[PDB]
Amino acid sequence: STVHEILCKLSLEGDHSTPPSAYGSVKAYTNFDAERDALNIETAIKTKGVDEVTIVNILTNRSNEQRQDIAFAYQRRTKKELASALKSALSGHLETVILGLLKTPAQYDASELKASMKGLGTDEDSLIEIICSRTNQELQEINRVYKEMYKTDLEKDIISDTSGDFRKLMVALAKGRRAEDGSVIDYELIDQDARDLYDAGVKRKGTDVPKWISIMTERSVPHLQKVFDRYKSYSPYDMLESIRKEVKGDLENAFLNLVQCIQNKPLYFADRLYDSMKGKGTRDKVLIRIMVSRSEVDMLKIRSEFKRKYGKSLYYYIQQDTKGDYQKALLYLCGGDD
Amino acid sequence: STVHEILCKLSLEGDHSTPPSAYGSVKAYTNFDAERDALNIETAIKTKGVDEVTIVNILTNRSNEQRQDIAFAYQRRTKKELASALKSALSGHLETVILGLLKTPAQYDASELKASMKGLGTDEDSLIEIICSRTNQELQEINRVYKEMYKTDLEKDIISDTSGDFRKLMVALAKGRRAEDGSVIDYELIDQDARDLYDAGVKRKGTDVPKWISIMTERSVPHLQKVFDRYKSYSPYDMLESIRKEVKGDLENAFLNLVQCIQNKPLYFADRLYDSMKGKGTRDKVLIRIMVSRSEVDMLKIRSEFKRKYGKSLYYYIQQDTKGDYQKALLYLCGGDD
Amino acid sequence: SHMACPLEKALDVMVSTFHKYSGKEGDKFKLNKSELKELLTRELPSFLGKRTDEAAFQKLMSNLDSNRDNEVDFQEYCVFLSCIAMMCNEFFEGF
Amino acid sequence: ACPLEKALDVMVSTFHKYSGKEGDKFKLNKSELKELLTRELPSFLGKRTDEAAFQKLMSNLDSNRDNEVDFQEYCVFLSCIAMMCNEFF
Ligand SMILES: [Ca+2]
Ligand SMILES: [Ca+2]
Ligand SMILES: [Ca+2]
Ligand SMILES: [Ca+2]
Ligand SMILES: [Ca+2]
Ligand SMILES: [Ca+2]
Ligand SMILES: [Ca+2]
Ligand SMILES: [Ca+2]
Ligand SMILES: [Ca+2]
Ligand SMILES: [Ca+2]
Ligand SMILES: [Ca+2]
Ligand SMILES: [Ca+2]
Ligand SMILES: [Ca+2]
Ligand SMILES: [Ca+2]
Repeated sequence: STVHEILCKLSLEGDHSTPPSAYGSVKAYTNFDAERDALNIETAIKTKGVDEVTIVNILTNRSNEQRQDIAFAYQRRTKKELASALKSALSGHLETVILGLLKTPAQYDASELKASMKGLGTDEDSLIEIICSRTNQELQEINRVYKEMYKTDLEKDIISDTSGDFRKLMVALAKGRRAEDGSVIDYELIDQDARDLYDAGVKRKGTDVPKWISIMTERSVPHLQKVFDRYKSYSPYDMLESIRKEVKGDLENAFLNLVQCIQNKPLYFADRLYDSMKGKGTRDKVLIRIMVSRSEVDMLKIRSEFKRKYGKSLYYYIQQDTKGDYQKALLYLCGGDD
Repeated sequence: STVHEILCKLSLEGDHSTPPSAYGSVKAYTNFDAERDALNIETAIKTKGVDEVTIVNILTNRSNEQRQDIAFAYQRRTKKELASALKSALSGHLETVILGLLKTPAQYDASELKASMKGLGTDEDSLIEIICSRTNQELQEINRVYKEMYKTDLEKDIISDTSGDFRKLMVALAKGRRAEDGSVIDYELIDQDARDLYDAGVKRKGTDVPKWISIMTERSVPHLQKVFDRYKSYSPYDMLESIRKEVKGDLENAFLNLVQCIQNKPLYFADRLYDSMKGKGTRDKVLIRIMVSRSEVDMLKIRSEFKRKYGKSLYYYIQQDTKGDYQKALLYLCGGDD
Repeated sequence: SHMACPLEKALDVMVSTFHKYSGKEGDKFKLNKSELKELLTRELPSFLGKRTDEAAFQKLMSNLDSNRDNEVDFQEYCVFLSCIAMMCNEFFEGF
Repeated sequence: ACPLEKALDVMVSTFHKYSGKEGDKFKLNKSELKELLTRELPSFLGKRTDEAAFQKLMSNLDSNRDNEVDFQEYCVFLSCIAMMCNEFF
């Protein structure tokens, strides 16, 4: 009945973004007030020595949308972009986390991809993680937003910074045009895809990589889960082992990541987190990116898988590997113990 | 979707892309002119060195009530009284002119009266001018306003500064209860009044001032005119000469002014202006007061009599005896050349 | 998104103010002379001069009534507000 | 002051808040209008702005065809918004 309301109803198109995930660790704050949060954050920033505690407490306990509202209110109050203010006020890994949290999921993924390809030294691990784990919708929005942010198609940058079948696979996946989940189980096609995967790889000298690429990028995820299960009937090694035997380097890394994402994405992210912390120091880039990007998607399942496999909680490992306000932020994004 | 609806609305509106037809009426009803005038005056004031030219051009070319509107708008916009601002910004005679113009006729007359009665001394010339020249209506409004502007009645302050039959005359006149014009001539009362006025002064060794005051304050103006013309049949001297021979001083001056007004008020003001500019320098007080007080009353008649008697226009003498924006203001009040 | 933006609230006020007075007498969706004068005198006194000529008000009413039905609907009310704002902008621009 | 007066004041000042950033200080170019909408009516264009539709809007708001939006055209725009919202009474 108000102008804001009218314009909102009219603006909502037909698509309401998408329904929220019940498996995210970060939920929408119930008693949300964007102005109060913007004000408190401003006062925390302008406090001598900077009050990181308050900034973390607020931002890690608001949904991404709510963070956008906070950013808007903050710009309206101070005539300064919140991301810039926090960039100048913060440092180290905490800065990376907060700045990551301030971006929309598409903006965040786009800038992580760009960063992975920026400079002659390409970061294949990050590129692979993002391109192999994102769904059709997520990738459509990523292609769009990447194009808006950097004035270049994501695909062209991928092509510029990759080569061979690794390039072909990355480009194929990035298109985000995987077949959607059908209502019928295509048993015949499951069997035929299993046979084709076997024939293209372990059964022959060398590898028919384009066959693998076609099957593993075009078929729906449930179909491919069944295909990988049927594949074990034909091959003495499962899909992952077969990949390890057939290919190497970037291509192998990409296929392993992809098959993991298809079989069990939460487990995939749990293993990546473990890898980021298990050894000397921390792979902070990966840790942070995963804690930020999965915080409202499947962090609860990631935590479940992690605790099940490694025996201690994700919370525990973060707690042992990081310190200070940075640690506190990551633990907030974790959601809790176990 | 909002854009769609907006476009439909725009098509409904058309590209009528000139100042809308109702704009004029809106400006008229809201008194846009007074607001513009106010803003221009404020700009002229705040201008370094003060732009007196614009102040004069505007204020001396607006009617009194229009000046009241401009003052109202100025006070509403600036949160400062226009009279005070112009008081600070102006000086010399131009200040007294502009400040004089800002008052309503009754307020101006009252302030001039209090000014004439201010101090240990008294400007009985100004007092005589106002009291003898103003009509009954004007005098009643002057009383009512004077009683509000200051703590006391006009008559009270009058009888506190004058004395004797001069006081009696000034009070009688200031009463403003003169008999109104009559449809009947009443020739008998005319002859009796004239002959009484003769028997009261010239024929007598002394002079009967009370009878003079009574007759010349109670009777109506046309009746008194015919009485004064009938007086020329009994006395070898006209009324003015008879006054000049029967009484001296302030009473004489008062009687002369009164008879002059009664016989021909515009000619009275014309002669008074001529006297104000006649000799060395200028009687600026008188000139300013007359030009301000009569600008919207009988200025055309004053100019007519002035031109008729002195050969050249009031405009000419004003131009010759005054210079600068002061002169411009006076000439503007004059209304043009003759 | 609570706390609507300034311009959104301004539009809200503009819309509601019309129905505040049009919903008093006669047509619930139109303003007559009396209702319009109430709206003007009460909701915009800062735009009224020291005095008000009734004839100028009648000419105003006649100019706002574009389709000639002796009343002012929301559209004509909008062109009125537009005129007011344009006066304000005249005072803003030069000065 | 009165609510409608403050509303009008917001209307007037908001225009000049964005009109004076680039080029003609008394007119809104495309980017200036876009910014005004983004900051003052965020739900108008929505999360993702249809550039084609926005160009149509800019084009139709530009009655005198000088590729920019002056104050009168801006008034027509706001009037259209108000009428649209009024239709859902
Ligand atoms: Ca600190
Ligand atoms: Ca920093
Ligand atoms: Ca590169
Ligand atoms: Ca092989
Ligand atoms: Ca470690
Ligand atoms: Ca000067
Ligand atoms: Ca002074
Ligand atoms: Ca005295
Ligand atoms: Ca005698
Ligand atoms: Ca002289
Ligand atoms: Ca009505
Ligand atoms: Ca109408
Ligand atoms: Ca501009
Ligand atoms: Ca234009």
